[PDB]
Amino acid sequence: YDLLDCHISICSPQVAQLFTDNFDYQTRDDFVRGLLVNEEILGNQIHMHVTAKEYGARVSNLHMYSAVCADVIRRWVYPLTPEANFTDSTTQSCTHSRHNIYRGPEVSLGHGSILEENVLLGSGTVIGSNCFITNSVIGPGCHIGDNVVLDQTYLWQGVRVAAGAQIHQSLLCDNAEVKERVTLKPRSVLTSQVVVGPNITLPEGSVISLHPPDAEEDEDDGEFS
Amino acid sequence: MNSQYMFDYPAINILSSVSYVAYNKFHTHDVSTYEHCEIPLEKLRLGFGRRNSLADFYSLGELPASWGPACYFSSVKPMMYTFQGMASDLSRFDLTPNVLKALSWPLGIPDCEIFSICSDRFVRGLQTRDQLMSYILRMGDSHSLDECIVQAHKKILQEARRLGLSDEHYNGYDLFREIGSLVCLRLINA
Amino acid sequence: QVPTRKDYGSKVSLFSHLPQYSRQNSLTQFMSIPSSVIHPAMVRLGLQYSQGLVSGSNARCIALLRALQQVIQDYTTPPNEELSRDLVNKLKPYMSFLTQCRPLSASMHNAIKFLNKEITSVGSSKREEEAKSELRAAIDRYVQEKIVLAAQAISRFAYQKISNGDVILVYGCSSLVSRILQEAWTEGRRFRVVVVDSRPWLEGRHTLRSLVHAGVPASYLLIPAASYVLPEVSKVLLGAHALLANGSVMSRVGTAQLALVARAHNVPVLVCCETYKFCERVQTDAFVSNELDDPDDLQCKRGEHVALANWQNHASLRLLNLVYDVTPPELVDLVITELGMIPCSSVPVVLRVKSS
Amino acid sequence: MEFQAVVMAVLLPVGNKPLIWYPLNLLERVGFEEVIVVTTRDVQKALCAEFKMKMKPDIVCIPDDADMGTADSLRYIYPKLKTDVLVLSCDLITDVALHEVVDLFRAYDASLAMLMRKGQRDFIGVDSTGKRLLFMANEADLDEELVIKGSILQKHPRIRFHTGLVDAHLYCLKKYIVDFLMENGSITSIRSELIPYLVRKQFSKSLDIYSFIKEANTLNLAPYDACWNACRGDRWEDLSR
Amino acid sequence: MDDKELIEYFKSQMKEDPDMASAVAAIRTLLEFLKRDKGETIQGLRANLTSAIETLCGVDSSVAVSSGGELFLRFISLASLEYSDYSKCKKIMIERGELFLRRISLSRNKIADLCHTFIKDGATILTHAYSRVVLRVLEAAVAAKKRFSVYVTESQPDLSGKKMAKALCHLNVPVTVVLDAAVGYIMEKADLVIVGAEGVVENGGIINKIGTNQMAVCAKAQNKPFYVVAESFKFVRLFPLNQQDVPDKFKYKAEEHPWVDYTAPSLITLLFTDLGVLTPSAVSDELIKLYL
Repeated sequence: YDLLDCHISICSPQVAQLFTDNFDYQTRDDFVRGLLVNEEILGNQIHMHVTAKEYGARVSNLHMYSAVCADVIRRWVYPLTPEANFTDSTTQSCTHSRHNIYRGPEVSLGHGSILEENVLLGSGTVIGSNCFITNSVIGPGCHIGDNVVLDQTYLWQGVRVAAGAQIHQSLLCDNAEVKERVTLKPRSVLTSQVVVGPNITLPEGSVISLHPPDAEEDEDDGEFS
Repeated sequence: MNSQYMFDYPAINILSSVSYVAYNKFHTHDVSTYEHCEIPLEKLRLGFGRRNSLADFYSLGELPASWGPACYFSSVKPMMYTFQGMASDLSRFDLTPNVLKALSWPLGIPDCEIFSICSDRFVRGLQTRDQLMSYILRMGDSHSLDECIVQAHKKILQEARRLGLSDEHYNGYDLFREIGSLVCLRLINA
Repeated sequence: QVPTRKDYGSKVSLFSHLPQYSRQNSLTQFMSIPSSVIHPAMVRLGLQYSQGLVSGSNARCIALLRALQQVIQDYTTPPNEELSRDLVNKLKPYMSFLTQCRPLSASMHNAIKFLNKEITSVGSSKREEEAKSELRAAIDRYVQEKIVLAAQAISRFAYQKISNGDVILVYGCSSLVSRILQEAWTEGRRFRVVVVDSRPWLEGRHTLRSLVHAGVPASYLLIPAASYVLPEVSKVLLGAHALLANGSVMSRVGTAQLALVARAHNVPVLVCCETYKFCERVQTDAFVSNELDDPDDLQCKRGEHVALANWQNHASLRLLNLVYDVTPPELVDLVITELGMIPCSSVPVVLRVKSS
Repeated sequence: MEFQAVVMAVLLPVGNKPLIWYPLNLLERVGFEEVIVVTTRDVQKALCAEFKMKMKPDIVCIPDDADMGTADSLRYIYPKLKTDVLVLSCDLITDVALHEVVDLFRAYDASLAMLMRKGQRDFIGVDSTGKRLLFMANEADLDEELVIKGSILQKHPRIRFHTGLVDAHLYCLKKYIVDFLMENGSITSIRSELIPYLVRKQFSKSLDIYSFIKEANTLNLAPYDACWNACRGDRWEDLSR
Repeated sequence: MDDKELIEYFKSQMKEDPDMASAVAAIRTLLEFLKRDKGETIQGLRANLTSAIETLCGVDSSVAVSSGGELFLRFISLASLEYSDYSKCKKIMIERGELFLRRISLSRNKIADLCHTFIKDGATILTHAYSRVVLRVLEAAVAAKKRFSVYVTESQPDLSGKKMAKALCHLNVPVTVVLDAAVGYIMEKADLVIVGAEGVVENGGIINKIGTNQMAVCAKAQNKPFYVVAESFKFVRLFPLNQQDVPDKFKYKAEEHPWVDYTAPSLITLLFTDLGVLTPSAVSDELIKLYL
């Protein structure tokens, strides 16, 4: 029970043949269970390889996404590192400092702001005054106001945040915007340019988007309808 | 360790009476003095300064080393309590409608020990300490003397708010004077 | 009588005089199951020592005192004999066997000396049950005042030094340090903690499990990287296994390294220890008096090969597993005891005042 | 004194030398000056008289009733119990250094220590270190699926299972186990119900159970084939003794 | 008796005898206040005494005042230890206070009659600021007909060094005033550096004038002897870990200009108190013995 499914498999063309014969099979788990219930006919023993010195995971939801981001920022998947720039792109050039403070080019940290630990800043970002950012990731080209508190959040490219906001454990998709005197509860989600109106505090489970039905709430200038 | 040295230890037995015993050695916690009574600050912390409004101290988790008439340099900025005359006059009464429920407070069962305490013929010597702490021990709901002091002051402040007595006039410099004044005003109110 | 544990593996020439046993070799293989030497309060404690079930010095002292309480309770006087001397003469083999299982520490030495003094102080006219009850009561009072109240007083003292927004460095699994930090965090102090661990015991993880369970922000790293983290460290706090009359500190192997590098980085050093742990004996190095654990713990599996697998087949090769070392007094700035906050040079003074 | 050797018999002095002599000798191989044996009464409550013709160091014999299991025998013999016990069986031919098993009872202060051997129907499951058993069941009470609780896997995420292992019916047991046996008459046999009850009760100041695995010898089982194998191996076993 | 009257009593006691130490005047003020209190309970004594202690500490932020107050309160506890009755207690308080005052009065001469034996003829003396104890021991050394050179720093915040230079020229002693930044340049020509102490911390380090620490470090670099003189009542149960750890109530009120520095015992050769010549461990021993 101590294993973790890395979703990595070594397969033989026999796997393809079994899939093209057994029509009902749809996923890997279905194939494994069907082979393990159809034992005597086409025995086809399945083998396992367990590793304990290297990292491997498969993101499938926001929980796994946050866990994997935290592990990656903390150099758990070395040599893969935000400052390693394994994809040779100019934007993702980074410098590594104490407490895993990753800084890109042209960050322009504001006076009085504090980067505590495990923080990555995209290139072109702007940070206000007396900001407190911890265990978070800020995409390139963002803009943050003064006295903003960010904890375990994730901001993609182009996100704009007004001064005085408090953000914890939420996710803000690209080109999103937040107005003043707004507090986000943990596990909140902002998607695809949704702007949250001033003077509102969203509840714990708060997923919003432009599309009306799927998102729990849809809006562009507020949270009350 | 000069702050930790205490002469008399108020042993606690649990209506909710204390007993002072000869314990002349350095204590494990800071000890404050009020009306010659020693309170071990096991739950609180020693505080300095001559700031008035004793509530200003335990609001920060602190308690003054010494205060009250027993201290010539009391750190609570003493005041007058110009309501004790009727308390002294009624002190000669006994435990005997609306009057009974008026003095049912503080314990909830009517009593008259406070007026004996607040009597004119009350010299606050050594022998007078014990019951006072026991009295305070009956006030609060705790097992530490400092916590009982804090809870009693909370009760005093909230009843003063209830009857509108301008708490800036009630700094808690003398607790028994506050108790007597409030009880007398409640009796005269009805 | 009890046999002698066989030394396992060759030893370094400089450490030829010290014993070195193996965890696989247990002395109980040559002893009766219904223990006939004396009642088996011996064997339980001896096995838990040899197999390393209990590691903390305070834990070792408490376990030894509980076992010896059982010894006293089960003990009965022989006819035509005096308890005050027969008890000690019978107890000496317990100490011999326990030393055979694993060498004793300063705390247990002090406990044995204190209990021997208590037994000697017992008169020859008092009755058996009264003597046993008073011995048990004395053991209980010793445990209380020398561990629990001492720890509480030391925590109260240490609460003063711990300032807001600072970084405190600890080392190894020490109950006193963990309790001090937990109580300090309870009183509203806000700070970080940096944990330094060392092979092969890796017991530092223990205190890490405590720190997260107390909600204290923490960091973890091995000993060699300490020189990398000290510049951002504001205070170093170390538990001690013993204090000597010369002011030196006998502790786990890495303590002296941390003290030296902290001095080289201009960082104050704190040593927290209880008065009962003070030992009158003195030494200037870790060679004269130490303990060599099982060298087989040094083997590690890197990749798919263990380099030290067949180390016995190389005649020239030698392995040492030190468990103790001596920190010189001049690198120590504090000793925090129930008596207060003292310098190292004042260690003998305590030994003078507590002796009478 | 804290171990009181106890011998169960519900046997027959078959073989070159009496069967009951073989385990009892082991007791005198390591101390155990005194030993308690319980005989059968369904056939005749006088086998103790026949056994009294041996030459062991010291023997104590106690008769029983006609129908009484091992747990029932312990229930009868409890008034003679004052400390931890070491229950054995007459049918057991082994050369085990007993000091290993009691070590599990000694070092870890376990509530139960047992001896288990690689046989050459009942499933057992120990942890990775192979000392503390965590699960045990029999196919009699299992229909088709073997059930494991979530909590045990939370505390122990790696369980090693053994199937063909054979018990030696040797157990170091604590006194409060005997007291609990006193408290409840629903228990009739140790192996059948008592041990699995404790194993399950380990997971509701807790219960520690340990088993030592051996690779040398089994007990002379009820089948005559086991008796023949024991007779064949007895010469080699007694060559050292 | 009121706090104001205490303040003028303390100030008058200071002004009448400029040679009196601050702690001596504070102890005299405390004894006089105890003499006229009309209290009845020992606890009432303790509360009033400690409150007056903070009052005087506010009046004068010197470490000596706080040390004297702590010593006074410990003396109160010691006197009350074995006197259940209060009147006998009070009389013993008064008589032991008289003895204590006369002994601390003679303490300076006791230190002088012992310290002067270390002044080698023809040697060089280095001193930091205007300390009365070092002046007294230099007077004693001169009385023994010894010849020596003296260098004194200027103590930039308040030029007490020039005042000491004047007081030494009054005794016909070769003295030279040197800048506070030239100590190293002078450290080569020195033979032994004697300095007074504002206060003594647990392990033997000294609380003193702000420039002391650098001089001690430089002297240790050149391996020159470094002697510190102080009285018994200047002992205190404080223990800084570095210069930052010193309480702010002693640094200031006596950009940023602290009046106080701490010197570690490792840079101190010997201490000269009325008890005798002491190693730094002896101070910790005395403090431990005093508090049980």
